[PDB]
Amino acid sequence: PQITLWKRPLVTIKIGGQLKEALLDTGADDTVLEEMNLPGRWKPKMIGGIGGFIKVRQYDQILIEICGHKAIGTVLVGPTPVNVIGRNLLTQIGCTLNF
Amino acid sequence: PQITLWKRPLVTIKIGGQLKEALLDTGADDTVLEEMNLPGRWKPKMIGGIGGFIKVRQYDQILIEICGHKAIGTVLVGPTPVNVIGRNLLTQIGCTLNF
Ligand SMILES: CCOP(=O)(COc1ccc(C[C@H](NC(=O)O[C@H]2CO[C@H]3OCC[C@H]32)[C@H](O)CN(CC(C)C)S(=O)(=O)c2ccc(OC)cc2)cc1)OCC
Repeated sequence: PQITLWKRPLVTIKIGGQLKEALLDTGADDTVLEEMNLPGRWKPKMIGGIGGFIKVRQYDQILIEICGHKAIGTVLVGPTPVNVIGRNLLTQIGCTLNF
Repeated sequence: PQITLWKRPLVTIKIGGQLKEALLDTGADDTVLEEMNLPGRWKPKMIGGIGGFIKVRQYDQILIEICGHKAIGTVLVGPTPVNVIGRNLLTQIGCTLNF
């Protein structure tokens, strides 16, 4: 689809078999989701945002479907203010900016 | 133009008679720029993201040019680690997400 930006670009995603709402975030390098149960291994990671750094759990090669488009990639799970889909997955679904 | 997201979507902006580099950021409600001593009045504000909140100065009705596209709106100025063009200005330049 083509999404304008008068509202937040929130979409429905499916991860771990569960549906959630997430923000398409071209300013995020990585995909960061609020605390949740996900199956499999994980590694402690640190990531930095506008306000400082937080500790997250890094899940690799995770299946995730964004607005009907499949991705398989790294998902960080931790105390983010909102679920953000970052460029690591936006590229997978063929997302570009246009003006 | 069309901007792919393999790398950060960095563009040149002109604000306050100065050229700077900033990210086209669909996850940013507002526009947040590095410390700059703009003229005129301002109002204190706090904005939060990953890692918490930072203190910024809110300037209204500021002229900004983004890849030759003119806009006018609110800019938040403070110790942000990155300059972001948020949705308040991205809508004015006709920017969409597409996949
Ligand atoms: C202290 C750490 O230092 P750092 O690594 C941080 O460098 C950043 C910070 C913020 C952003 C924009 C946001 N991206 C971000 O956090 O990305 C994370 C996730 O992937 C990583 O890549 C970039 C930093 C990781 C996101 O796009 C916008 N945010 C809101 C979103 C989290 C819901 S925001 O910036 O917190 C914000 C903007 C406008 C607002 O108006 C009210 C409110 C809040 C990009 C790069 O840089 C050193 C020079």
